[PDB]
Amino acid sequence: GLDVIRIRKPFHTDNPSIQGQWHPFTNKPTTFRGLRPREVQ
Amino acid sequence: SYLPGYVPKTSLSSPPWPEVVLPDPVEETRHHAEVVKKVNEMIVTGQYGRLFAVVHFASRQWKVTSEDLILIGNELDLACGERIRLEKVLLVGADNFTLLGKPLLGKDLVRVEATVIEKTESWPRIIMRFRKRKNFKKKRIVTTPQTVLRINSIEIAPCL
Amino acid sequence: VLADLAIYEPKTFKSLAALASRRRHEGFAAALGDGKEPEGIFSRVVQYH
Amino acid sequence: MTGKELFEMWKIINPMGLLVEELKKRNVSAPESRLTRQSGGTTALPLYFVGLYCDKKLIAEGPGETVLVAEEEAARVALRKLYGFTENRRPWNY
Amino acid sequence: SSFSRAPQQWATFARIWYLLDGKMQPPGKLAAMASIRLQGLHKPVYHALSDCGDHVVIMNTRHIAFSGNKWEQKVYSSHTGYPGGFRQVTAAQLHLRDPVAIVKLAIYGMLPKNLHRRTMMERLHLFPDEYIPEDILKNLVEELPQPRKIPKRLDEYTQEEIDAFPRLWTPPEDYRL
Amino acid sequence: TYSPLPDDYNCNVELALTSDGRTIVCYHPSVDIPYEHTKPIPRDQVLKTRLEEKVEHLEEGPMIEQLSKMFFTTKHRWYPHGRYHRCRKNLNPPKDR
Amino acid sequence: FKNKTVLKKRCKDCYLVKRRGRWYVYCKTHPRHKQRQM
RNA sequence: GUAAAUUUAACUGUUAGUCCAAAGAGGAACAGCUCUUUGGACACUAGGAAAAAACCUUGUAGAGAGAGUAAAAAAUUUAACA
Ligand SMILES: [Mg+2]
Ligand SMILES: [Zn+2]
Repeated sequence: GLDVIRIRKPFHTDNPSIQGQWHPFTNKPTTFRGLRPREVQ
Repeated sequence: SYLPGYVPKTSLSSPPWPEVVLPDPVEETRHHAEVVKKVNEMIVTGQYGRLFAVVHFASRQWKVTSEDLILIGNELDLACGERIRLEKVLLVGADNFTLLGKPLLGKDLVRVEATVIEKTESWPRIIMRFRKRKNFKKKRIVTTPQTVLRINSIEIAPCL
Repeated sequence: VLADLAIYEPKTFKSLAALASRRRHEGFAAALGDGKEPEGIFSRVVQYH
Repeated sequence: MTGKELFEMWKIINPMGLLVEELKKRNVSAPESRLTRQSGGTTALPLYFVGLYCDKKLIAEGPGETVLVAEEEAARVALRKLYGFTENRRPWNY
Repeated sequence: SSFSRAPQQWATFARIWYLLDGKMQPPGKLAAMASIRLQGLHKPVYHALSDCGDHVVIMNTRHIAFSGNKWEQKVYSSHTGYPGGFRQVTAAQLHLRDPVAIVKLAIYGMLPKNLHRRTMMERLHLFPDEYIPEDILKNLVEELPQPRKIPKRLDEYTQEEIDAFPRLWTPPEDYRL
Repeated sequence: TYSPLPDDYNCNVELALTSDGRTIVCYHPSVDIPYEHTKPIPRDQVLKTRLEEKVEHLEEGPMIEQLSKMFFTTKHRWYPHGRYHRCRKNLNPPKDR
Repeated sequence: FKNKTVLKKRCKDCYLVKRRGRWYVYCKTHPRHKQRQM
């Protein structure tokens, strides 16, 4: 019964990621005590 | 005593990229057997959930999972609500492990199950050709047939 | 699907990148050796007939 | 039920309270919130990943625009992992 | 990841405050990697309509280095549109006037020529010396590696590599030098 | 002692090949953020503590330059739009997942 | 000085020096022999 | 190797032409000049040489959120002489 109109994105999943969607802090190493760059401590 | 072939350490007497030594083949094949056996016993016990697959189908590669929808741009000579098996599985993977075919995985190893749920047509596409000052003007309307498949299940078997 | 894996499956993409880099190191080792050494674990080609 | 999230279907108020009750009744030390990752912080669009740790071992992590909402999201992620409603769980068998 | 939808979206599309150093780096290499980071081309979720840029904080821009004779060869040309507004200053003169203008102009050149370029240049932050304002310092994440290698002048070679390097020629005993 | 990539940011990746050589088995368990790598969490006598509700009304120029300084944009994002674009905008957009 | 493309020594006292990126014929005893490469 | 050719019947329209490569002629061994000849392309599509008629790549038609390619990015820094 759905409209015969333009279908964007010719696939539809409700669980697109299983390992976790990429955020910037993926593939970034951690630092001792979480120090920022050029933190004087 | 300098070897006949020694170079002093200059800026470009040696390659910029670091030297890389590869592990010996015998130890590496034992390590491969250990890793494969580990992944196989994960498959046996069932320490996985929500598998995904990269499946070759209708000249395209679809990254499908379970309970999914895909839109094939041609008719598939199948009745609606019909359960079929997708076979050309380029990749299957879960959290913590993936399996890679070369280039196709084993049909004993992985099954994809799909269901024809809709046989439809596309929205009308316009083909218009126009060349100017030459009275050149042509219009056509096409409607490509389409098939909506629901990916039901992705099942793996312990065969590594 | 490579871009799809890059966005949504970062670990699978990291594994693919590691496999590609390991194949690069096998190619460099074979070109450097230039003889008849073993071809490498992942430089083997599955033949079809 | 297919495409929805656990706290989208079952509304809760204090995920941290529910989490500390669950850890107490399964004999786990009380979780500690720590700032695993942080970007911005002084700007109007900060990013905080807060991790919930137990006996120096990570049990959950959560993002947020502020520290408190990041901690709440980490508590919800802990509840999800402890209850088995994770996003990458095994799908229903039909 | 089992995040909720809004925190997951925020975590994916949030901005990062990258740090970059001048100090004998070439401004073109600085500008290339700064331009990639400002456009957001380093993200796999990149799209030109997604506003996925990041902040880049470049310091020590007063101590940049030109390869070759570019300090005297390279000319920056501008025109105040009054008849006679044609000004042409060398790179040395422009660096002596404004310590950040060269790096700013290089990044402005390498950014795409559309309407997003000014927004990207507002997210760019340049400082001529080691001093950074405190709020930007508390914002910073990931000092990126420098493109050059700082070729290490003669007097900071330690004695170990100095006498590890062999001697190439024997001189005559009667040469004055 | 060899790793194709550094093993400390996303997952501990191990590549393997099956005995027939026909498929490649990848094992990648996630890495967890260490506790030591984390950071601890950040922290009228006679009248009311009267709620400090001042809302100064800035005219358009100062308001837009303050917003631009806050969000690191230009002024053109904050300047308004006409009725033509306002009524062309779709107020019921399609929504997938 | 005289602007020349080919520089020629006209004395035994002339000398070719490369100054400010250009060749020059300088003669101390015969100053009419000063030539500037262009 | 290929599948077209001639004849028979019936007519229209084109018969104010551009550059490139080659052999020439006129002119200045000028012209985005003029004149012939051989051959391309253009007056039909697309990609490239920045924009682009004529240079290079490529032609037979549609849908695709697949893939292998063709042509395709200029390199150079020079004067001591007993
Ligand atoms: Mg002509
Ligand atoms: Zn002289």
